[PDB]
Amino acid sequence: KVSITVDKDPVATSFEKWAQPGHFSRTLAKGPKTTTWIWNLHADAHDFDSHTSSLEDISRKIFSAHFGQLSIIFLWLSGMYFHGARFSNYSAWLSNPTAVKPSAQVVWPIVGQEVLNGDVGGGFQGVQITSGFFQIWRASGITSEVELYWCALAGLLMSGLMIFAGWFHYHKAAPKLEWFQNAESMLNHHLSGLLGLGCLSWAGHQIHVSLPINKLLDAGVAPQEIPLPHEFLVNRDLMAQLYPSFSKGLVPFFTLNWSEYSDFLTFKGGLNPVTGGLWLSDTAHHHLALAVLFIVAGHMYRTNWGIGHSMKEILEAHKGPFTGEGHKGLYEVLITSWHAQLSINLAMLGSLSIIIAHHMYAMPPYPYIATDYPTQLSLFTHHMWIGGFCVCGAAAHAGIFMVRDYNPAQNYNNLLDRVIRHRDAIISHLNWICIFLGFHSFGLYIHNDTMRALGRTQDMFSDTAIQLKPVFAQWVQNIHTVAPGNTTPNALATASYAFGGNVVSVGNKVAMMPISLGTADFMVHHIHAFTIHVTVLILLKGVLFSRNSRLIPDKANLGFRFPCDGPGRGGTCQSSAWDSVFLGLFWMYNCISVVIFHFSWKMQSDVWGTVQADNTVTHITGGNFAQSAITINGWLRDFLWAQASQVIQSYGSSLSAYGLIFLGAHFIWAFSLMFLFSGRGYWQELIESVVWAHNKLNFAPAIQPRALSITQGRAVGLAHYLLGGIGTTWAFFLARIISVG
Amino acid sequence: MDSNFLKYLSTAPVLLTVWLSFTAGLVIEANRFFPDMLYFPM
Amino acid sequence: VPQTAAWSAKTCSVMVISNLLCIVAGRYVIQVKGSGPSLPLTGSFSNFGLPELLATTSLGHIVGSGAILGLSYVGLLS
Amino acid sequence: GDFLVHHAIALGLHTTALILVKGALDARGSKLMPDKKDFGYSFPCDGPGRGGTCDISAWDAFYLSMFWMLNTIG
Amino acid sequence: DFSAAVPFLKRPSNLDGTLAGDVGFDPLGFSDVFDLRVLREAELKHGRFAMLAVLGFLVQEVYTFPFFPKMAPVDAHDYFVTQGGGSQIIFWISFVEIFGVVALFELIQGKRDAGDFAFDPLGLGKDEATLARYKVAEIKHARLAMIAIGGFIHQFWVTKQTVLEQLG
Amino acid sequence: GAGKLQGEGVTAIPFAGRPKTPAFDGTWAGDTGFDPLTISAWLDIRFLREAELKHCRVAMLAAAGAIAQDAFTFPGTVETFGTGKMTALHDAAVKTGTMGQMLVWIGFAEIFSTAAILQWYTDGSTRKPGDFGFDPLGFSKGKDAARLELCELKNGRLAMIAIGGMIHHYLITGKGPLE
Ligand code: CLA
Ligand code: CLA
Ligand code: CLA
Ligand SMILES: CC1=C(C#C/C(C)=C/C=C/C(C)=C/C=C/C=C(C)/C=C/C=C(C)/C=C/C2=C(C)CCCC2(C)C)C(C)(C)C[C@H](O)C1
Ligand SMILES: CC1=C(C#C/C(C)=C/C=C/C(C)=C/C=C/C=C(C)/C=C/C=C(C)/C=C/C2=C(C)CCCC2(C)C)C(C)(C)C[C@H](O)C1
Ligand SMILES: CC1=C(C/C=C(\C)CCC[C@H](C)CCC[C@H](C)CCCC(C)C)C(=O)c2ccccc2C1=O
Ligand code: SF4
Repeated sequence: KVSITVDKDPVATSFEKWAQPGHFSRTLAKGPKTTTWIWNLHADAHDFDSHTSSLEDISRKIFSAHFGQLSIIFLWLSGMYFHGARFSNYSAWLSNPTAVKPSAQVVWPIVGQEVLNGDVGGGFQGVQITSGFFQIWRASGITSEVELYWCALAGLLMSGLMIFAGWFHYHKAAPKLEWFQNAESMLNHHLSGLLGLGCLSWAGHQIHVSLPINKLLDAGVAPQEIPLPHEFLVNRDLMAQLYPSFSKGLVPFFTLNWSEYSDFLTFKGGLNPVTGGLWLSDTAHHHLALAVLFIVAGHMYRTNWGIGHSMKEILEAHKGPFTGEGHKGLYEVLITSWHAQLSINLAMLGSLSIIIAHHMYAMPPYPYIATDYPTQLSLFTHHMWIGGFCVCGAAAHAGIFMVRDYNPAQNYNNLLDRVIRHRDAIISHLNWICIFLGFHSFGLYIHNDTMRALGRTQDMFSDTAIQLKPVFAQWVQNIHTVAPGNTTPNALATASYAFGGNVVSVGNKVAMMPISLGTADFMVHHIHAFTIHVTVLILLKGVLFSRNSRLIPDKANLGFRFPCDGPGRGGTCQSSAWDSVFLGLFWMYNCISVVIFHFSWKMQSDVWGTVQADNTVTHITGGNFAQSAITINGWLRDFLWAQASQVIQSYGSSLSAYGLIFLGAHFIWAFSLMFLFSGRGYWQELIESVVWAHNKLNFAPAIQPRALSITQGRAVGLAHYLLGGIGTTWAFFLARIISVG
Repeated sequence: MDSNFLKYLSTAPVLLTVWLSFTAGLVIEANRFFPDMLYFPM
Repeated sequence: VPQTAAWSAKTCSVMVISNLLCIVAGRYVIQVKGSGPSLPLTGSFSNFGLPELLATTSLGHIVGSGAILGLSYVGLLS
Repeated sequence: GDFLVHHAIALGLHTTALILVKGALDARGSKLMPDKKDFGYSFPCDGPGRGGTCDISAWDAFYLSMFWMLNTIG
Repeated sequence: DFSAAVPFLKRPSNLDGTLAGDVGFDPLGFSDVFDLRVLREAELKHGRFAMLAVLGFLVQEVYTFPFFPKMAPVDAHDYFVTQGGGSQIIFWISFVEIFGVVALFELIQGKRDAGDFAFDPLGLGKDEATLARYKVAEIKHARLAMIAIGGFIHQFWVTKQTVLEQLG
Repeated sequence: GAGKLQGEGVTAIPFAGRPKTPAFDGTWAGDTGFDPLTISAWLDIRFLREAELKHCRVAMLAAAGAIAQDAFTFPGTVETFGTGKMTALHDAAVKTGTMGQMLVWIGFAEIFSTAAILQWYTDGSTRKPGDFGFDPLGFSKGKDAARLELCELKNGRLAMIAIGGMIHHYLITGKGPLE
């Protein structure tokens, strides 16, 4: 029976434990005999599975932590909306979106930092923003700072509601483990209610608010002259002027005469010629269809009334001759381990973020976002990074589940057991494929470099030489170009003009044009494959060998996160599944850096640019990519050296902040190498000398100073490495694109 | 005020944050009212 | 744009037949029944409960909408 | 500019000397491994026993001083 | 149980009728999750502000100080915001509220009664019977004035007319 | 409250028989053994009777109002709203803002109705469904007490169908209830 059961007043709200750091952990509650205790406090703060053995307690803690996170996100959104309302040039941007740079942050004039308040436009000077909030609001139909103030108020109220809910559901009414372990009910409700009703409500908002307001805005009506959303709601005649099918009413809907709504529910495709974004009338139909699909999908599982499925039955029924027991035990694993669920959800969320980055650039969904090049580049790279981090976290939590919550007794001859039992084959084959891809993807660049440096330019892998044409990708692009009217008969235009078609230009600037793939694209795609495969190798090898290996037969006893097993066996450094995540995070950084560099160069060289009166488009770099992206020297010179000029010549301008952050990120990246190349013994001995110096003056801390643990040193090195590298790329990208766009 | 809440305010990170925010405010206001002081005036 | 015909005896007949077909198919296919009484019917329809009626009618409406729209698309219904 | 780069060079010389002198003087022993001379000059480590003993050798002091010497000469 | 005020609503558990003006009205159950003493202090602070605001509205409509420009009570707000008198009033209310914070902490600790600031300059509440009657009257008037001040301000916003002039 | 008119032993559909749900114990009023679809086996009888009595009251007060509006129109309305009847009058009053104020105050009342309904499950309230204590002029405090409950339910059931018929007749002919 799916039912609600809670414990009333399980934990008393009191500050007693606020003054007892480490209370959650038995080893830490004692006190800080050394400085390692300080770091352990933070390292184990949110490891609820190591505080108690009670799945009920862990689930309640996770629920309340989720409520706190939602409150934080609502506060973040309210802050962005309030800044748009109060410290922004949103009205000027609405008046002239193609001339004034969006800005919603202003700095104070203290030490000359007022230089950062650049001339963005519209009689306003501030910090140019690249988050796309202006376009989000324009699509939503916001045309005033009053509406943004109300949005901020709603965000603040929701943040308060979320924090209150977290406190209430931890200290006043904490649901029980039976409540938590309702996968069927939790998926039915999420799918139908959350997703389906969310997209249904958004479809209603788009149909009643966004569509007419944006129709008038594209027609050129002034934002002050456009009527108000409630006016549109209550004046069916006014809305019937813009979309003449509202005079029909809901009778077509309830009689299945849905063609009557073709005026505002249309499968049009392409991009809005005026705004350069997707048709909001297409988005409304998209979201309505998604709402129907999700509400139907949310009626698949059994809750209380007999109708539905049981995921246990489905999984146990799905088994074959190559897999023995098949998916038996997975339902129990997933309703008894939070870490398995976290791994799955993180992997899917990260892959979704990557997919979102791709689709949000080839099909700009918001008005005037396509020609806002800083926004496009920033969003693409941001979501790529979030996706990579989420994937690495999925690997980490898969390893944590394997070490902690994996039970061979309950996993016998099922898929998990069989994977463990032939892990050697998987890792060996992935190793071979990684080496093969590395060779045949990077040795090609090395070959081109050597031939160009030897003057044998006819022996290179180039479009003007030996060719490596991505015929399959070109074939797919041709399919998508010809689909409108042939394989998608009732679609007027292609899904994206990147596949092929005509250039979409807004404000004498390219919004989206066909992206041509050649030898350089073939090479860079195969390098992407190489990097992804190596990252997967590291993460999967760690996860599979988390529990045991030929080297360390008892590794689960050591744990998920341990430094080593000593200098024996030749040396067992970094053998755990945590160190696998550490190295795989390095490799994810490599992969995503190459991906975002590819995007930046390709889009600046073959998509983005200004269209002349001739109809010809001159790109930001002008075809550099085809003949330069085939050599590492070409990447070093025509991309890094060439495009770093904007960030290194930013001093004295509003991008001087970008220049300073460029330098600081370089500093942090280098500073990471001190932790990454070094070991604990040297620093402990140096601390011994420093402690002697302190003792010579008859004083020294009661908390004995200690060098960072080995794992903590690796973590600090990795964190500083990632911060420095990503910050360098951040400053470089933002400075370059804001200078040339 | 609750003694436990006061101890929580006395904890090391809270005190460090408050003290360094106070110091940053001191320096910021000094530079706001007496800016561009590259030297001790003599 | 496809054609969606206005409400008519044909549309009503398609919807009704879809609902009846899905009710019978639900009787044959629904494995687990809920715990409660049954609608006052005897014989094959002796364990027909409300929730099962409601489910069969929901699927029947999905199928009826799909069939109506598709038959209008191909021009048979319209 | 010469003044500033000269003090950078002073920092580099002093830090390389710090690493090398510490390695030389702690080569025979430290509070962590008070019997290092028994293990010699270039042993890998002493294990994760006393909180971790990575790079606890005079050879490792040399290995780090070589990064610092490459930084200073650069 | 059922609340005396609302026969069909159960009497809130925290509301036992001890406090003045307690008729068992708490449909949304704020008393269940929040301290009833803190809520009563908020109620009485609000009510005292509202009663003084109603009296101020009426007295400002009939009379204004010779040294201040004559204007409607609502417009006086925006005027004094720029003039600087509003800043002074806010500062002094904040000064008193600084000690109000200490009073609230003492109330939480259980040393004080919510809304009891020991303020009887004229000694009008010395005898108990009269004191309880006065407390009931105070809470009743507080709630009524909380409603009435909102009525006054909104009616002025609609009609752009002072209440005295509107009533005719 | 007779056991022949209502209560156990009464069957509206003989070929089916009285349902076995809690609603048909014979204690709940207005029981004619009528539940072909068996909705009372899946929803709380308390919730269902609350909804039924709310519908009864609203439809028993709307029908009387339609008759009153067609017979006597209050002075000052026949001019302000116009001369539209029934649902046209609803539109006119919406424009006037009358219906908006009505909605605001009815929502204020329905908030406390929501609290009363929730208290069945949250705090285990024992309120009777549809019982608000509104008995100012005493009739429930007497012999005709259960006979007045049955009359209320029966007249509300009559009025629901009556108002449906009246609204549809107005939609077709354009005439009010009195035609
Ligand atoms: C901490 C990480 C982080 C941060 C800082 C940001 C920051 C940003 N995101 Mg977000 N985003 C993140 C993670 C993050 N994202 C992840 C992990 C995803 C994948 C789910 C997304 C997906 C996403 C989308 C699809 C969009 C943004 C957008 C934005 C920008 C506007 C913020 C906003 O209010 O958008 C408000 C967001 C919207 C109006 C669009 C919402 C549409 C999605 C599909 C709703 C999904 C909701 C659902 C419950 C999620 C679970 C799905 C799962 C069950 C399958 C901003 C730069 C917007 C942007 O780029 O604007 C120019 C934008 O359209 N983000
Ligand atoms: C939904 C997201 C999610 C959730 C709920 C969790 C939950 C958890 N993770 Mg994590 N994890 C995630 C995503 C997530 N993870 C991702 C994306 C990754 C990949 C990087 C990881 C990788 C990972 C590892 C490798 C490990 C965990 C562990 C844990 C557990 C304890 C973490 C802890 O105590 O943190 C407390 C919080 C901190 C210690 C703060 C860390 C923040 C660092 C210092 C960087 C912050 C920089 C910040 C952005 C500012 C930069 C700007 C600069 C100028 C200041 C906990 C169950 C640990 C575990 O289970 O061990 C048994 C563990 O070892 N996770
Ligand atoms: C006799 C009754 C009847 C008739 C005549 C039709 C006729 C039609 N229906 Mg159908 N339909 C019916 C009953 C009927 N339907 C019923 C009962 C239902 C309810 C389930 C539906 C539900 C339904 C939907 C939901 C849709 C149709 C559509 C259509 C029309 C276009 C379909 C097409 O050619 O797609 C050909 C399309 C393809 C070959 C491409 C399919 C690929 C998609 C885009 C992605 C799927 C990939 C997947 C995720 C991965 C592959 C599997 C993997 C394991 C390998 C067609 C005229 C479509 C329509 O109206 O379009 C305008 C439409 O969207 N019908
Ligand atoms: C904006 C602004 C300003 C301002 C301001 C100020 C001071 C604004 C103040 C607004 C106030 C005080 C609003 C009060 C609203 C009260 C309501 C709706 C009570 C409803 C009670 C009900 C329904 C009771 C019902 C009752 C109940 C429950 C139980 C008993 C029975 C029943 C009768 C039913 C200025 C003036 C400074 C100007 C400046 O430019 C900025
Ligand atoms: C205000 C307004 C509007 C409006 C409106 C309104 C107020 C609309 C109201 C509509 C109503 C009240 C409809 C009622 C329909 C009742 C039916 C069909 C009963 C069937 C009973 C049966 C089949 C019984 C069967 C059986 C049973 C159970 C028991 C006994 C045996 C038997 C009888 C055989 C609009 C829409 C015009 C719009 C306007 O802008 C604003
Ligand atoms: C430098 C270094 C040290 C010495 C560094 C220590 C002990 C760090 C102590 C730093 C202080 C206590 C932090 C506070 C001051 C910082 C300037 C503030 C930033 C840090 C907070 C944000 C946490 C190690 O102990 C170590 C151990 C293992 C591998 C590599 C290394 C390593 O590289
Ligand atoms: S201690 Fe340092 S060096 Fe010795 S094994 Fe562990 S990690 Fe490798």
